[PDB]
Amino acid sequence: MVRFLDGHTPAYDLTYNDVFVVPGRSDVASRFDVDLSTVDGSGTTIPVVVANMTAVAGRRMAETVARRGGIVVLPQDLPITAVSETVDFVKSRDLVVDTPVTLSPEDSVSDANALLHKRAHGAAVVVFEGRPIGLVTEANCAGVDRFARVRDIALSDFVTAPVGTDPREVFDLLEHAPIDVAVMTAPDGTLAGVLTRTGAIRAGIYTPAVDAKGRLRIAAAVGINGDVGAKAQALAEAGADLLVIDTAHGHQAKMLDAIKAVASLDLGLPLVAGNVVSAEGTRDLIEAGASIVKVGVGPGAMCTTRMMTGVGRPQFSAVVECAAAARQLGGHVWADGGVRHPRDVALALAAGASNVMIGSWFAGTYESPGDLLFDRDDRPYKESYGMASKRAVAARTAGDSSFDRARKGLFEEGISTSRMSLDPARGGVEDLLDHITSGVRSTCTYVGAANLPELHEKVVLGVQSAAGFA
Amino acid sequence: MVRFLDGHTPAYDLTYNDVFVVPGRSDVASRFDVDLSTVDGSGTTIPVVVANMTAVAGRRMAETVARRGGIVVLPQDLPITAVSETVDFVKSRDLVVDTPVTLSPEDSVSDANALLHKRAHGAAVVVFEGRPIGLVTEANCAGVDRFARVRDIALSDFVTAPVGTDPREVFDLLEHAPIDVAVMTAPDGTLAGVLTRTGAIRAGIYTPAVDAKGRLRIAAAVGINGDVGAKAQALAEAGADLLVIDTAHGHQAKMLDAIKAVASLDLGLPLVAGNVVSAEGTRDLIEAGASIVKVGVGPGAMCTTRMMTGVGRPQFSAVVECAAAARQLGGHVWADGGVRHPRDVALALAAGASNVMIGSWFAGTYESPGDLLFDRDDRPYKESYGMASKRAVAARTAGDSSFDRARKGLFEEGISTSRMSLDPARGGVEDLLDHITSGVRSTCTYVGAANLPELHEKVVLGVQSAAGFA
Amino acid sequence: MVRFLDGHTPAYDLTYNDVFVVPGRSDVASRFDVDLSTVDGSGTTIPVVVANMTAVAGRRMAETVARRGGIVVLPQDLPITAVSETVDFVKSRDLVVDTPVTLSPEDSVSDANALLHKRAHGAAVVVFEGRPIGLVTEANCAGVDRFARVRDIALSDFVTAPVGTDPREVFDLLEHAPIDVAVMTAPDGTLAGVLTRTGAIRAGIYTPAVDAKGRLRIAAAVGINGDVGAKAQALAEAGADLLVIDTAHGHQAKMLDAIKAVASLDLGLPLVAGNVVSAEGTRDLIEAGASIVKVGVGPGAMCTTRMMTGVGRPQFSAVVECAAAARQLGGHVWADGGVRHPRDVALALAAGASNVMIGSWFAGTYESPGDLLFDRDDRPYKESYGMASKRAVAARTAGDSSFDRARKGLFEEGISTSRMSLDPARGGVEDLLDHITSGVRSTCTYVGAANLPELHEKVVLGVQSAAGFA
Amino acid sequence: MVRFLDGHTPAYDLTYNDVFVVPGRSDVASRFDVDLSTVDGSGTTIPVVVANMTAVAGRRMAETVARRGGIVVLPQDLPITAVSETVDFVKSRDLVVDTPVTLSPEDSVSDANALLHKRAHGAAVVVFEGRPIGLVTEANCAGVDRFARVRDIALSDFVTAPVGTDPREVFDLLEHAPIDVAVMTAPDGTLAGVLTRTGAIRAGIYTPAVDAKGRLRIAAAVGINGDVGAKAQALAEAGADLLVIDTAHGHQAKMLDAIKAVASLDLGLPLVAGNVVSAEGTRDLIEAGASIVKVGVGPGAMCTTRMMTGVGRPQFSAVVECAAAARQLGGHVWADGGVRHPRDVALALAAGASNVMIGSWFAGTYESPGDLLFDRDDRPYKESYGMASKRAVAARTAGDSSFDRARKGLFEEGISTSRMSLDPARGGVEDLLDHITSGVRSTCTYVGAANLPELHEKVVLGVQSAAGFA
Repeated sequence: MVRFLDGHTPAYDLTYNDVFVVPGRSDVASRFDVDLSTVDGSGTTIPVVVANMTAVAGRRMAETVARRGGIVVLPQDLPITAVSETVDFVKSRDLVVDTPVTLSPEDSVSDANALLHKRAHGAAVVVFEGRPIGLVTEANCAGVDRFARVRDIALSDFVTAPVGTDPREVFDLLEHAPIDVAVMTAPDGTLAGVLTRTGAIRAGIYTPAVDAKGRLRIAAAVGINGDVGAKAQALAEAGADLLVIDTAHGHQAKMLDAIKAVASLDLGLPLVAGNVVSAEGTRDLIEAGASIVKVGVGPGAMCTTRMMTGVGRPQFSAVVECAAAARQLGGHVWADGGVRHPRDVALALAAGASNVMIGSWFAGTYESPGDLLFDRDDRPYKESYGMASKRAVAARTAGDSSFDRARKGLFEEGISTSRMSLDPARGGVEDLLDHITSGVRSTCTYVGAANLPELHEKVVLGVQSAAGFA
Repeated sequence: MVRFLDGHTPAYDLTYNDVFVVPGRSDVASRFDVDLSTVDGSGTTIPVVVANMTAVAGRRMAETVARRGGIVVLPQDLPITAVSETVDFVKSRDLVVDTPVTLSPEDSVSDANALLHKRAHGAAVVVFEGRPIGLVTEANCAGVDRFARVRDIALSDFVTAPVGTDPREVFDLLEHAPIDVAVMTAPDGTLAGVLTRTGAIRAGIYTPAVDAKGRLRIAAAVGINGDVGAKAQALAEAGADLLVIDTAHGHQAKMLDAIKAVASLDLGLPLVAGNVVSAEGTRDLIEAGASIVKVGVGPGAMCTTRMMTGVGRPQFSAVVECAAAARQLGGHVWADGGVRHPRDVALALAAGASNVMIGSWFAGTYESPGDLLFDRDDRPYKESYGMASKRAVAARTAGDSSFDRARKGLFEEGISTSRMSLDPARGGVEDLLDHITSGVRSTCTYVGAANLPELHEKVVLGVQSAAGFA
Repeated sequence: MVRFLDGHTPAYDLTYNDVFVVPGRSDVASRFDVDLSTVDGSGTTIPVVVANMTAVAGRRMAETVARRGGIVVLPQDLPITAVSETVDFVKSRDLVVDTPVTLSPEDSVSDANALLHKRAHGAAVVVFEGRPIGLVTEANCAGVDRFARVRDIALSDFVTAPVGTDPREVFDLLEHAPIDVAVMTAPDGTLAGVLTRTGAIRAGIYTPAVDAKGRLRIAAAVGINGDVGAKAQALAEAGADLLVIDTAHGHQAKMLDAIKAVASLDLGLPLVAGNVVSAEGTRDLIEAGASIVKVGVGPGAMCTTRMMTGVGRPQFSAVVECAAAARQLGGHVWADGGVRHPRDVALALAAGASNVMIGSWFAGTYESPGDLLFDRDDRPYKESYGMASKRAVAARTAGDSSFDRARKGLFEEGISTSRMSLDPARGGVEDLLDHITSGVRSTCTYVGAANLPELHEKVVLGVQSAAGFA
Repeated sequence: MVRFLDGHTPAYDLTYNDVFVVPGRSDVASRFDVDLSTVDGSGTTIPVVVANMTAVAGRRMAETVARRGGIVVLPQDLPITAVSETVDFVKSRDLVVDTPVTLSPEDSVSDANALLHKRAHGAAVVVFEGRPIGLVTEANCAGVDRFARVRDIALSDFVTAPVGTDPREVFDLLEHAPIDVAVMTAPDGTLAGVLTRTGAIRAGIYTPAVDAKGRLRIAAAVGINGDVGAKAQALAEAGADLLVIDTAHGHQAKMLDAIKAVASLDLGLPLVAGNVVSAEGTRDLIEAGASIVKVGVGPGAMCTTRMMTGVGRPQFSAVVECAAAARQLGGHVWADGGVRHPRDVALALAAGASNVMIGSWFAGTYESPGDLLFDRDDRPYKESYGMASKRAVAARTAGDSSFDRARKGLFEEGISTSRMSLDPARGGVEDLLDHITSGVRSTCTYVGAANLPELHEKVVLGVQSAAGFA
């Protein structure tokens, strides 16, 4: 139970802007002494979970996030064949070495430039008959003709190492190298992958989230319509480690029926359901058979949902109430409030959530499946909720005649596309993960907690007026 | 009675920004299962009522809103002959087929272009000896000389159908048509009207608001000065289905006298009176003989009325108090707070109002009586409270000498003209009605209410601080 | 005592933005039935008092405000000879006819143009041997050479009338006149003054504030330093009807001594003292012998005083407390909070103040003593707290050596000059008085009060959160 | 204990924007009757203390602030030799005459121009064989060739006086001088220093803060890592009058150990420790042996610390609680909230703090160690937290291998450089000190306190809503 300062008993619900953490006595000497592992059974070693948004949940996203201890949920409308392919690709990745962008010496320079932005490494490795022959950077290919080929651009001077060497040794090798990328190769000499100098440190900081067979974890979502049981069984057979039953309004008859149908199969996977913002809804979802309840409905005071309907709840009070209700029954809750700062993750963990769902914030990253765009000032940006609308209408395309599609489409708003600018200092999602984990670790050291359960047990909170925001 | 979360007992009055709806358990599968019909005796099938503003309350407005289940109140100062003409025109319209813009082949192309914007259809039908001969669109007439005529512009290729055919068939016919407008014709072959492809769906979604004789409903307002009884009797004889006695300050001796005078005639129509913001005023207006009390005085914290006088009340608390007071006596209340988002309509219905009055928001539509204007960036806009001031001074023109007109005009502010921009995606008022009804239906599904009485009975509300708006 | 809605008991002090008036039952048919006369013994017929600011308190200001029922306080540092001259000039004015700008036919056209802006009439009357010979307008003199004279510009076609004729007749005469100014002349035929067509109505609306001898009233301020008794006696002998002892911090030993010294003389005039924001200070000032207590210290949350020192109080709570304390002893209070909207005057009167002090708001008027300036966009503006600083340092100039002047001047901020733009529709102060009185009368009709005592006795107030300002 | 108005019991923590001071009865005739001396044993005569920030804590800063009664804390990472040199330089300065910028006649004019901005005097004195030969101003050197020398620019007409003359006489001598700088010289005729005409008044207003030997006071900071005892002993031997043990999070085991280690040496100096925001932390720090507790953690609602971690406390409530806790044990507290207006200093003193720490606000001054920069509009500005980052990484440079430096540097944000513009009217820090002391003295006169203890004993405070900030 979250403790509050004496006399702090507001007559209203609290947002993240209404509360602050009071520093306690702390024995935690450094941020590295803090263990961020979660206990909700999701197997993540960091509290960050990536939302099942088409503009965010890519295969590159899944690999990169799972390697650092997070987990990514695949969108519900992805075809089962694509789901199986993505799961196999993710579970075939290495736990330490990142999968690089690779190029044959015959591809156009323009295609190489376009593919260069698909990863945070900033350099591609040219491959010939399965062997690496040179590196190519942005500045190298940028100064050549539009119709030039890769062959006469790559430079053969690059650092290389066998797989399995100590990442500290890779860091030492790259100290004076002109390029921050070392190529790791199998003992057969075939291309195995690349390590960035920062990646060697990250491999020591972050523990990968792996299943019982030592492969990277991944999750998949299901809709509340159709044969939910068959879809859940198919996804479980495809190798998904966790299932999310997602709808805009949990705590309705269809969700209870879907949760019962999925639980009857006894797949043995953790089952996530949401969203709800009340203790009664959390109790109903847990009794129906869900193990984890996803929390959050119309969180913002000026969000689309609340401006359309007036329905919602401030995130902090909802998370507190739902976490208390779930812990009463031995369940766990996920915060799905639309995190935008590390403060939100820290406060959600303090309120009692076991994990935090991050959505459009990760859209503005290289590893997101969307293509890179440039503004008038050539600043890189990506469109959140852009082409993904097609997938939504795909769920309508399988439905009835165009008459019913237009009838259902009458009471629907236009696409809420958003310009997510990429941070030049934090273009890669690993930088955002570093930012968030740094904030959480600092919060734990301020409270004096060695782990998240201690953070929830020992935190003290106070309430501030709006006048401090003037 | 509206229920509030435990401990939510503020020491102040609440606006729409101070409250939110908490989702309950819901059996409502879809938004189409929700019945939006009102019980206040006004006969509307949607809670939307259009305010008696000269810049909004047109005959096109009345027809279009009444066809979709709303109702429009005519301004108080309209002459009785114009009132009778408008009532006859509205009650001669068809319940399904919309009245199109029509042109003879001899009118100038410029006049056709000017008239094209008077409806949301975007195309006019050329008529000769009562028969349709072709369609004309914006792009067709835009590419021709300023002095060209309609004759040599119209194209004879258009879809046509007899009146009374299934709107689904009209939708099917228009699927591959180059123009989204089908011409419906009487069996005699004379022009009967047009259906837009969206109109065919809307005719299945919305039930028209009709009187006992099956004609579209309309209402008219009366002032509190002069012979109120004679004016009310004249308007009732003209065929108005509902009477609104309107003044800026209800709960005064003149309003009580006027309500008594109108009720003494026993016209049998519902009688609306306002505005008041207190339970005592609602009780007085109901006891005087009013059936419906219109609520709202200086709603906004920075409105003209409150900046001039400091008089007003936040809309939510006023609506709650007045609705409780009226339901104690078996009356009903209308919310006249100046709706700007569907959230306001939903919250007004939750507070206990039976209907909602919408004013200047509908000014920026094609069907509004004002003429279209274009900004420097050629964006379409209309002037709210523009030429309508003349009508106001018309009430002064019938009065005393210019000396008294200037004396009374000394303590009066200038005209509060406003630039209401037209939404390119929602240029027609039917799009705004779709927006509002979508918001209300979503609110009902979130609460789990099949109808508005259930919405008022089952809603749960919470209070938020201002800090969430930072 | 101000009544509040049930449960409205805030744990903080209230500003004007925190409160609203709730409309009561009202028998007041029209705004003209409301009597705005004050009972504090100041003799004003409207609650407006003009602050003793050098940039505002001019002789034109005093005449124009006193004619409409207000009163103006002369600055404390004005020399006694100038005070006597201004008092004689004000008390020699006519109660109905305004003193016009007059020109001899030999003055330069440029000087005529410069003097034209000194009054709201917009036209000057050329005088020769004490007789009027023609009118001159802005547009007439604007189209002529920079060195032209008045003689060959004036037009002899103007409306004229004897003094004492009914203002309604003057209104009738001016109805079709090309110029809105009628020249009133004594029976000897000498120039007596002018009436603007609006002035004829204002003369029927507003009752002038006159002393026992039927001359216009005026007040003068004294400082708390030096021989306060001698200065007060000199000002009383000069004919000032009311004395204001003013300092930035009332409720200090020097103020008590000064009030005792002035009261010992038994001049028989009302005595104003301030400022204080506490009941204890009001009691002390009244017991010392003051009849009226001026209320307000650092009213704004971001004013200079509060940003410098953190000292102040919200205006509404201070006025309520001080008015209650003063009425306990039979005194009265003046609100000196820096009015900027008519809402502030209405709320100050509702809280219990008998009069309201208006300062820099009136600076942006023609009748203010400052000269007209024009921005880059040629918009007219005036500098509040501009040259007046000299007068302040004049109080330092009479003091000690330049060493002490610099020593005292070390702990002083720079001049807080402000750009007060003139409203094109309200360039004259009479328009601002009309605005304020219209707001107050509307408030009285909403409450249902025929006079200010009834307004204080019957008003009901509520409290709103800050969320309504989002 | 701070007293609050009746009924003011908020359910939240208060910032400086939430509270105001209510004027009491006051016998303090003038601001000069107020004694600003502190009782915390730091020996300052004004409550201003300068933070140990590299961008602020310079030797010029230390001299100028100590001469006016303040004190400056040297950064923790400054080498001990530089600390000793700075302490000797500060303790060799004169108590009245300021150390001028001096130039030999052979230096380039460009170097003279660059050095001219290092002091607020605005003029340099050319020295030859230890004797003054002329003055040089900005305008003089600005109109000459880029390669010109000082020799042929200096003007020999300057005012001179022997050291020890009455500052009033120096003021009199400078009254009609063309240059506001008088050169004070030893009886041997060698250059001793300069007095600005304002400095002569300031020398009478401000009493210098001096140790038992009559030399200017200075303080030095220590880190919580390494051998804290050895560093403290070295700094005490170097002549530092006060020691500050500083870390971002006080109330942790390492701080308790460091305080115990420093107190065991029994150096006899006052010991400052922070930061904490709770009474428990203050009690722990005092019991460990600290004499003064520095208060403030994440003060702003949108500061970097709170946006990263959600950890902090509003400054007012924290200062009140910590001051009460410390006075219970006979300690004192310093407010380290990031002062930006004199209101903050006054409110911190009212809450119960004995001194106030001022940081980046003083960065935008001539005496700050940073170099002057000019914006596009040639406005002078300085970079707060610019090159100082190097010093931080210097603490990392002495550490482990580059691997550990990068590992620790992963969880660190970029430099928070800020553009601190220099006020043209307040370019020198003495002007800012005058501003702050004027605000504090005005607060004391409003409360009616002759000294800071009376200010804390007699102040009355009220609480305001956020609505006043609209």
